Amino acid sequence: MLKYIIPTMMLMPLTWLSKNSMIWINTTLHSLLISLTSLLLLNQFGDNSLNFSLTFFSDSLSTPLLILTMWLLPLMLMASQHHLSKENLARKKLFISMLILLQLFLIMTFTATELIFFYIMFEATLVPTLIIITRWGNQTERLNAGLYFLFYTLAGSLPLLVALIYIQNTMGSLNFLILQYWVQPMPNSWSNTFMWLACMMAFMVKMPLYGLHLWLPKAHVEAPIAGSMVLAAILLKLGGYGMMRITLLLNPITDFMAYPFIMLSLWGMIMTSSICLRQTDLKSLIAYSSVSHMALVIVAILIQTPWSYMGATALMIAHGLTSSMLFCLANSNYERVHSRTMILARGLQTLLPLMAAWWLLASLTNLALPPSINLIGELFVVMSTFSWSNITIILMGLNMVITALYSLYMLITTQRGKHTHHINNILPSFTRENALMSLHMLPLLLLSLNPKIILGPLY
Amino acid sequence: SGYTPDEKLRLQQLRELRRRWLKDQELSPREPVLPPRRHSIFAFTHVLIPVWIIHYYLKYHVTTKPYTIVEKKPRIFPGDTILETGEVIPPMKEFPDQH
Amino acid sequence: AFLPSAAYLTHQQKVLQLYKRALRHLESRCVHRDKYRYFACLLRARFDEHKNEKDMVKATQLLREAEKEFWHGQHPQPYIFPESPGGTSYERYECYKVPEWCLDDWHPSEKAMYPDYFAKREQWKKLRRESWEREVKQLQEETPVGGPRTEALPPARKQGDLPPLWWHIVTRPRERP
Amino acid sequence: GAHLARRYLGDASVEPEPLRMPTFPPDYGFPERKEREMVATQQEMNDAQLVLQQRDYCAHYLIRFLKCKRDSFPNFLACKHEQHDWDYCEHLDYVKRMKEFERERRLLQRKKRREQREADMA
Amino acid sequence: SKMELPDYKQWKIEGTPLETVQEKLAARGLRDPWGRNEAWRYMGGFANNVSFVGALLKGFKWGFAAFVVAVGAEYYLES
Amino acid sequence: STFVAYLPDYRMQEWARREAERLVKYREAHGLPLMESNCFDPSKIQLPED
Amino acid sequence: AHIEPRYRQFPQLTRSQVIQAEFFSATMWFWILWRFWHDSDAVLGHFPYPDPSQWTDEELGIPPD
Amino acid sequence: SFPKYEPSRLASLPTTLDPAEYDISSETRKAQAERLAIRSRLKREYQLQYNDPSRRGVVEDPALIRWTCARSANVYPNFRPNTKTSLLGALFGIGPLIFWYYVFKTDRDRKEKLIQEGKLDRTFNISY
Amino acid sequence: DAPPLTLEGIKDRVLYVLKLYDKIDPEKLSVNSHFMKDLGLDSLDQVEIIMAMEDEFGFEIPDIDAEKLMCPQEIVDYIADKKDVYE
Amino acid sequence: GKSAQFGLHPWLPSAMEGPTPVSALLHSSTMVVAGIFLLIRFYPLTENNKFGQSIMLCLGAMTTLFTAMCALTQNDIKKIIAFSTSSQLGLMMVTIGINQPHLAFLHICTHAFFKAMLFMCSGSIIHSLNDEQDIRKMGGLFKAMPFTTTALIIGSLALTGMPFLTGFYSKDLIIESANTSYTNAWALLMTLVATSFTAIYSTRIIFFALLGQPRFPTLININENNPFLINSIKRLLIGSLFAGFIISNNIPPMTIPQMTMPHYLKMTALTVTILGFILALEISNTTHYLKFNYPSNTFKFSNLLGYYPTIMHRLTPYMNLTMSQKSASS
Amino acid sequence: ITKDMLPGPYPKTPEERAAAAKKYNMRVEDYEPYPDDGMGYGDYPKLPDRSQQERDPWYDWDHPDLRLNWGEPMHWDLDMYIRNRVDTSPTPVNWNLMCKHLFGFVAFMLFMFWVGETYPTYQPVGPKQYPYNNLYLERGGDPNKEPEPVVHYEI
Amino acid sequence: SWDKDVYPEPPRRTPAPSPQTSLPNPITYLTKAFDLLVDRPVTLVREFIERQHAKNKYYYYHREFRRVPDITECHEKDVLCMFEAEMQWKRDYKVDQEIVNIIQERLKACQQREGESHRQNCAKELQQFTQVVKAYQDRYHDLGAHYSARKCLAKQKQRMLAERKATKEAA
Ligand SMILES: CCCCCCCCCCCCCCCCCC(=O)OC[C@H](COP(=O)([O-])OCC[N+](C)(C)C)OC(=O)CCCCCCCCCCCCCCCCC
Ligand SMILES: CCCCCCCCCCCCCCCCCC(=O)OC[C@H](COP(=O)([O-])OCC[N+](C)(C)C)OC(=O)CCCCCCCCCCCCCCCCC
Ligand SMILES: *C(=O)CCCCCCCCCCCCC
Repeated sequence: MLKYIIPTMMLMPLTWLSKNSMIWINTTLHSLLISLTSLLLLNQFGDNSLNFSLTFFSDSLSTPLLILTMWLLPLMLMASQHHLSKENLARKKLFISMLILLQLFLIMTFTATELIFFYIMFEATLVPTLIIITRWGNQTERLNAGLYFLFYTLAGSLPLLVALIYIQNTMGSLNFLILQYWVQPMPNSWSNTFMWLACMMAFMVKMPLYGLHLWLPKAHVEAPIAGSMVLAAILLKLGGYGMMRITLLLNPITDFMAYPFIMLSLWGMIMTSSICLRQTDLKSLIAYSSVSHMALVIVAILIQTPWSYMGATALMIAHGLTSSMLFCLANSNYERVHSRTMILARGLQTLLPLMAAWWLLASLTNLALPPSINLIGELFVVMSTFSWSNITIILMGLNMVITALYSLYMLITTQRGKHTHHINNILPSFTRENALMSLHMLPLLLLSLNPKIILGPLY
Repeated sequence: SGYTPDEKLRLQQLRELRRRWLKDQELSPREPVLPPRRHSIFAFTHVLIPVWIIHYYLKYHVTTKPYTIVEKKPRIFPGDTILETGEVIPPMKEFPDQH
Repeated sequence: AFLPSAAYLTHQQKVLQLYKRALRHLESRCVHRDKYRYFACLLRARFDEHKNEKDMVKATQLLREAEKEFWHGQHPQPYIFPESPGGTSYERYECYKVPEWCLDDWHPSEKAMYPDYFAKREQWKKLRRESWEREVKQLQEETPVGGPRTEALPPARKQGDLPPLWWHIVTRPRERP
Repeated sequence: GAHLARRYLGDASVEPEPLRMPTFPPDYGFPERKEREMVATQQEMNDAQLVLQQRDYCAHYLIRFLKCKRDSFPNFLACKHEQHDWDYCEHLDYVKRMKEFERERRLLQRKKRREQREADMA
Repeated sequence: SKMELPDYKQWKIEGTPLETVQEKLAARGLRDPWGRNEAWRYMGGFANNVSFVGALLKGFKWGFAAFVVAVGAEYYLES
Repeated sequence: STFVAYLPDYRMQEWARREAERLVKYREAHGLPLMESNCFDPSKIQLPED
Repeated sequence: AHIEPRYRQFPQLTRSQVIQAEFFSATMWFWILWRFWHDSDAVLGHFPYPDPSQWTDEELGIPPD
Repeated sequence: SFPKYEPSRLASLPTTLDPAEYDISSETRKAQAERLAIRSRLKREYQLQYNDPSRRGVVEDPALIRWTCARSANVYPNFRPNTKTSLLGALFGIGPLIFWYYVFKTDRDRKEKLIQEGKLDRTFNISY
Repeated sequence: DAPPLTLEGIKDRVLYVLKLYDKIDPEKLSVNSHFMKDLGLDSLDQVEIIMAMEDEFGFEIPDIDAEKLMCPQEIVDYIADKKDVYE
Repeated sequence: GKSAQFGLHPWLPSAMEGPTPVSALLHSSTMVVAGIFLLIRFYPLTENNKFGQSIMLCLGAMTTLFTAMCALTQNDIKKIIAFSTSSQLGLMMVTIGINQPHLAFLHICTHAFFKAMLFMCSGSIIHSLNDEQDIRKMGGLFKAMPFTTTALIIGSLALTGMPFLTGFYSKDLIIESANTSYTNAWALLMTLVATSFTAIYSTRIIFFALLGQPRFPTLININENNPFLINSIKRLLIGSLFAGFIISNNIPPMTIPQMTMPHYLKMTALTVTILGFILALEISNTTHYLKFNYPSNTFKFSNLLGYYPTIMHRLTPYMNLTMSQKSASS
Repeated sequence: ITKDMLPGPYPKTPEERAAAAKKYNMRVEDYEPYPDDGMGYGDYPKLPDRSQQERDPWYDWDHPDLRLNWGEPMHWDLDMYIRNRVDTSPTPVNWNLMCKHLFGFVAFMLFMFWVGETYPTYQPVGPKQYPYNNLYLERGGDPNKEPEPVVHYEI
Repeated sequence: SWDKDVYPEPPRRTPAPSPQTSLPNPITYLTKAFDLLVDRPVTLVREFIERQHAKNKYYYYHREFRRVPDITECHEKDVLCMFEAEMQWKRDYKVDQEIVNIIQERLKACQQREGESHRQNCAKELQQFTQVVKAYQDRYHDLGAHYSARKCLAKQKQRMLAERKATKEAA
């Protein structure tokens, strides 16, 4: 994986040695070159993963996440290049350096063969997001957003690391190419129960699980939108990678223990859909929708069937793209009106038609319109959860009503109706904004034609 | 009730301004200033090219794949004759007629 | 009770509004013109027979009985005019009521497509922006202490001076754009 | 259509249940009874691709109607005689069906007269 | 822009059911001050409207004539 | 899009047809069953005592 | 040309719409009468309905008891 | 005589059938006059801040931001855990979880005891 | 559909509706003729006129504006403002 | 959910708020039959099953009776034809619920034609009266719009099931299969009452919209001479006159026809249609008297959409939003 | 916006109640808060809990699509009480009578449907007759097993 | 083309088109128009592309894997040979999945091509599909999303002990 890490660490001086007016152009161009270069990871076989070296490997699972990450960096760079025009040049380079370091830690996270390495850089990712959230926000509560985001996640994983070290004393190696053959069944005891809890709770917090989701809306209604997109789209996927790398070792005790987690996830996804039905802020509504989607992903990986794994990976990637572009929509609205209220700016279809079209496409892809990959993943998870038990479909069915009901309503009061009379600073569409929106939207439609590249490690 | 002279005079002036603006909403004859720049073309482009393309695709790319265009066999009635074999289905027994 | 100018509805106004609503419901009840005319004349004769009653409390109680029978004998679906609220075409054409300041956002390559209109628009805007200080001078001395007591806007008291706060009430576009 | 009132408001014993009938022996009072006849042999009846709902006992008129429809294109209205013959055969089958209903009803009513005679003397 | 309006004396309430309505108010001692407003709907081509059976059998004469002509044509055709 | 459209036989999926297209062609010509309930050889396993 | 609107009077009627409407009504009634004379079956009946009470016992094969 | 239209949560009394309109006490018109004065002050302020040619921006209503701050940020600081709040939280927080847990649990034991004994029909179920 | 109307068209219409009213004599009416002062009708006759105009133009006038316009010229002004004449 | 039956009906009358051709296509002829098309698509599974057949037959009869009852006394023309097409959807699920697939498919093919043509005729009438859609202001349009008069009369006759029309080739077969089978007697009774109610509301549309004395304002802008509207109504009139006969001729025989039945079970459709016509003629003649009848609970229950958009569209959103906010969000 | 513009805690005395009433710019007596039952409402004014369709539609509102003015202390549930949501319009019929009529109608004809299920209608006919042992082979049965030969007899 | 054993289809029997009435049908005329206007240029461009194909004709080969010792002869916790055993097991898993896919294709083709009487003439395809479905359910079902050759071998062992217990308890 040295053919992508070295470009990132070599682009680091490029954003440090660039001129006073060509930082954005050079960084965007070279990040797009890295994004094209990243397509070589798809040399996948039906039996063996592409094991690059001793400490780097990438199966069919992590490759779409890597492609999403280093396609996501230029979108973040375009989405965060407006409000930082008055910011000092050294701090502009600091922000771009923070984004570059976050990408580097993310790509090193998904390809770490050893689980200790994966943990170490999986919360080396914690420093840049905390710095960006606390420094480049726009409200007072960002200070509180630096606490609840941090002291949740670490409190889930400082047990977990100990458990990982215990496996290093039990199996003798935490390598994932070894542990697929050296894995032993887990007996039923209180010690194995607490080992399962310690190995589960960190990524349960990082999804987030319902009850532990309080850090997600408080860290999204105030972030700079580069931070909002990286948090919603790719930073929540570390929990999914933790599931699909850890659940091999936790069999068969997971089957008769994950009942309250599934109950909490299902009823909390119902609750968060209902909370989306009665929200006043765009950012909080999108964050609670993300909570519902990650609760669905939690159920999908907890029932551990192959169809569920396909649906979980597809839903993860599709939800990441959709939530990132929804946050782009909300950022455009907050840029134009300087507020986050939903009822303030209404009837923008009368003034902005192309943003209305992007709103319509975002809302259609949010409620899993076929044949998009969101519908593919959601349908596969629906069938897998029906295979787990029958009555679950009832607990799905209401949600599939509610996940439509707000998804259009959040559109309608922002786009349809009589426009607000005392608002007159609604500028037309900047080409940068619509270029970013199309760069978000076109891959999401394109992946529907060829879904087999994002269908998990067992397609 | 009626109109106070203050409010009546106010609405009179407002109606004067409204009539003025709606008079000025008309456009002069020269606007808009546009910048400067077959009978059977529909039945050939929109029909015949799709027929040729879809027939090429169906003949040399879909029929080569097995079990793609699966067609129901035609019904066989007494007194018919198969062209590809020549064997005749033998005649059906006489009807025990009632009418 | 809720009015732009008044704070209390006089009993005469309430009687007139009852007459209007009850006769509209009567027209919505019997469709044909002859029956509507006959029953409208009957209702007008009833209100005329109870017109000569100068007692405030007696007209108060008669109004209360009248409202009670009117709500007791009203049609479930009264006829509503197509432009009235609750009608079939209420705020239907409002999707084309684009305000004028969107013409501020036009590209200069299209602002030369209609030169006379845009010149007229800029001179109208100049007229408005020089009249703004005059009209706020008009309100700043005519308004009573502690803000206005009623929402009725004053007229223009001087020749040549524009009406005060004239812009956003006169600027609303045509109902068929 | 008085059988519904004779069954529900009256007595349900007189009208037999159409779900399970006839339950009486078929040779009861019918010596040398001859069964119905099928004209089309099963292979020649099956190769015409005829649906199972229409696989009646006299489908020769039906298959001749299908042949007439299949070889008279485009003059679709040239095979009403075969349709009339098929309608006649289906009508005759329906006469057989209400004859079976009347036979069952009269036989069971004869059983009622029999048990009434048992009540009279036995 | 400018349309001509008809004479306002040619709108009379006589010959209409509004005349019977005014008869009813004259029987009960009232006046019908809005009969002239609705008088125009009850005269001219707007009046004399056919009934339901007359609405159903519109054009029955031509249809029956064509039917008897066609049945005579087929009667001669079969011969 | 051009790269992922002409990607060389992802996970040998098309290959998974072709060998299978051979395999049944073997066992439909020799009377063998299509697939067996035993994934491995049932004679090469030491069954534990009961 | 376009019909100018008329104030509280009968609107102008072009001969074309009246001719086409009478034509369609004529073909409607002609088709109804022709189909009723030719077929005369689905509106009135196709086959006679035999009564259940006119059957004898030797058709039903009931021995007397 | 006449049906008494009862008040309801989903069917309020009309503005015309309410006796409160038709009382002739003096504080009624005094309150209506002071409400009209408040509304006139607010409307005058909105029209002066809204018809300005110089202003290009959102008229910042304090009521909107006040309501959005009172909806979320002002729930915990004025919350005191008493019998009613704790009872409602325990009723709506752990009740449905326990109900769904028990329903899905007994469904799981029924399905498992059906499938180990071979009674569950799994003839064609090969995709899971 | 729905041709625009000039001020003289609605003026002809309003004088036509006034002339078709039995209480109005067809000679003494004008644009500025007050209903209570020039002609001396009642409030009920004013609401009758308002209903006649509402039914004639096919749209609803609010009750406050129904009672505020007190001359035929005020009716013409309100109708011409609501339909936005002279475009 | 798709054909707007009982439980989930009121979106079909609610969806008349859009443009007239949008209604005339989607919620009159094409999109609403997708659920019925799915039902007749899966006929080999519903053939051998009795529970689903019984419950879907009862749901269809419930839907057609309630929607016809609501259509009896409504005052909006587009709402009337919306309830008409929902009653037709209930009738089509009734006849697929009695194991007769191709009759229901033929009814779909005929119903698209004639219901679409009624919708565009009503839309032409609406546009000619300046966007006014109340049946209590139209009428006297027999000689005003003779082309749409003829088309609307033919369409109402075809909707009622008059002999040798396009509705005759499907609805009469449907009702003769419904009479002579092992059905529920209550479902058959509500099918006949629904047929009578279709006759009643169709002749109500004819009487209140095409006959009588005019009720619209005096600005007469009557015009229908545009060639597009004339050509379209002529095309669908030719379709609703002869395409039903063509389709009923050219469909292959895939079901056993039933034609041996008594006379009182064969004259049923025409007699019930004529009885409904006579009863609504009595109502229309009695409405002309200069009297006043105080409405009972029947008119309130009928004109207010069975109170279903007044009770189920007020309590369930209140409960859902109070559960979402007071119990969950707060 | 400052520390006394955002809503604060519950006002107890008349003086702080008047300060809160002039904070929302309404009447002092008409400003009355929710009871302090521990649900964290605060000093927000309690509206009389009516919908927004009941507002005057002809009045020149500041926001016409919402019928809401500027500076008004709005409802605690403005999002719930929009025109596009739950409506509290005064119905011409009683609500309890509406519920009773709907429940009685639905229950009555559901009971009648089940009664008709108990006692169905039919035709005076016999069973349908099918040849070849009621089409044993055409039903999908195996040919290696010979069925019981059942014949259908004429009458 | 394709092999005719793996996708078997019965020979076609098309009856003779003989007109009964004197009215001609447009199907023959439109078939002639299709053969003239459409089929001829399609065949011309097809002979063009195949003639350009004939100049450069190189071959590609089907990859074949030799048989490797399976999971039964693997020493425990010695990854260097159970890796190969798992590799072979995954390849056989994909092959068996495609085998059930091709049997499903056969069943669907039979049911479509047999018309309205498919319930009797596709008995052989139904028996083959049921046998292959039972084989797949015994071989691979209920393994979980983390399937491995050890889990499949343990499931096979448990099934063998169940069968031996059923034999011994009913001997
Ligand atoms: C987000 C906040 C909550 C986080 C919750 C995280 C999960 C909860 C449980 C975590 C326990 C700590 C890690 C244990 C890892 C054990 C691995 C293992 O193999 O154990 C077997 C060993 C078994 O002992 P052994 O292996 O030494 O013995 C040899 C084996 N036998 C038993 C056969 C002789 O388990 C233990 O030793 C004890 C495990 C339980 C530990 C209980 C104390 C900690 C309680 C939870 C505290 C969580 C943080 C709270 C504060 C958060 C911040 C405010
Ligand atoms: C991937 C994970 C991270 C996500 C973010 C990724 C960021 C980087 C993105 C890089 C670029 C995009 C890469 C993915 C591209 C996917 C698309 C692709 O190439 O697919 C290959 C596939 C390849 O097809 P195939 O797989 O069938 O081909 C087999 C391969 N060969 C040819 C070698 C045998 O392309 C297509 O399927 C194209 C089909 C033809 C084109 C479309 C024709 C129809 C168009 C619509 C007509 C109207 C229909 C009706 C509409 C009604 C209204 C809605
Ligand atoms: C005997 O009369 C049985 C007839 C069939 C069952 C009853 C059907 C009743 C409804 C249809 C006929 C209505 C006659 C007025």
